[PDB]
Amino acid sequence: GSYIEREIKLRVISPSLEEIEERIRNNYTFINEEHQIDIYYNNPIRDFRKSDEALRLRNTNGKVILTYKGPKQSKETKTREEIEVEVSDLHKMDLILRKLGFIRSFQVEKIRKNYKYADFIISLDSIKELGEFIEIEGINKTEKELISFVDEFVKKHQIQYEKTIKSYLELLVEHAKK
Amino acid sequence: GSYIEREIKLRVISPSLEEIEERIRNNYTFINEEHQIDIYYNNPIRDFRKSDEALRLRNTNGKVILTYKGPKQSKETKTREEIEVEVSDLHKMDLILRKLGFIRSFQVEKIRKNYKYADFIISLDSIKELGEFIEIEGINKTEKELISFVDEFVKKHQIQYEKTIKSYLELLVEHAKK
Ligand SMILES: [Ca+2]
Ligand SMILES: [Ca+2]
Ligand SMILES: [Ca+2]
Ligand SMILES: [Ca+2]
Repeated sequence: GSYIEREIKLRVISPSLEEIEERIRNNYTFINEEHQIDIYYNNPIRDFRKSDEALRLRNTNGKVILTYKGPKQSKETKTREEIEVEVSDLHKMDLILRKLGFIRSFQVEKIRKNYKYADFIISLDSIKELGEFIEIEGINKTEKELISFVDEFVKKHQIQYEKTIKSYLELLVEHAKK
Repeated sequence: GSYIEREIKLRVISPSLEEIEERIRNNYTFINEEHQIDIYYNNPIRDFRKSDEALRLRNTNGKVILTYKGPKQSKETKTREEIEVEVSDLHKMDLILRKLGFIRSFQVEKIRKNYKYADFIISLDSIKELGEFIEIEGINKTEKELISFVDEFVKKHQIQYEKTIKSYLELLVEHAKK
């Protein structure tokens, strides 16, 4: 019951996400907008920052999702095992995790606008306190195919960018101490 | 987001649960029958058998429930903090727990027939490998009120019984090594 999430994450340098949305509006199909508030957790005895694991409880437009992510499997894209379940109650799931000994680590909040283009999901991310990013995830795609599509995507829409395989959680920590 | 579960558990000596069901049929309202398969988990570093805690993943008529239970708060009834969430997928939740380091401990399986009588829930339990039990749980009830109702219940229906505050998990372990 596991799945490999493969995506590329771009920090947007120019233009604004609003202007990018205008550029893709006509050829990409809008899916939905998600307001996502994420709580991350650590295990006191198994520093997830050493094993490169993550446990997250997400509220996305009121839907509550518990996610495990495993260590990164690539240096060219952000590739990780991901296991997710929907749960009925966020407060109670958080209570269970804390009763089991997990400790709340950090919180990430964003507005995400999802677009679809031929088995690719393009997410325009406005991250509280971090700024503007784009993620592209592949549906039954090889790493090569994803990398090639992203190169075509940024070129077609004249986006200036920096790629990274750091998570938003990791980028948030870097940003705080600066 | 916590709740105090208070119940009394009876091991039935006589008559059979089938005969007991006949005796209560006319004055107690049938709610439903549940086929419940439970997986229990332990934390390798926090022996739940020492802290008197439990983590359980239940499949009850196909509904999947993750439950935490805290230490017993009474010697006269089985009284414990309980926190529960419904989850979308049992295999994936079990995988998440195992990825986090939890280990599957034991499994309990039963058929449970639930009846209602004036804010009391009477559960007739046929436990695989353990035998026949009755649980009575109180809705906004004091311990005194629950104890008194159970005394009236066993007397009214001529049940021979033994009370216990051991869990089914604990009773299963005792039964195995005999
Ligand atoms: Ca992502
Ligand atoms: Ca993703
Ligand atoms: Ca019980
Ligand atoms: Ca109960």
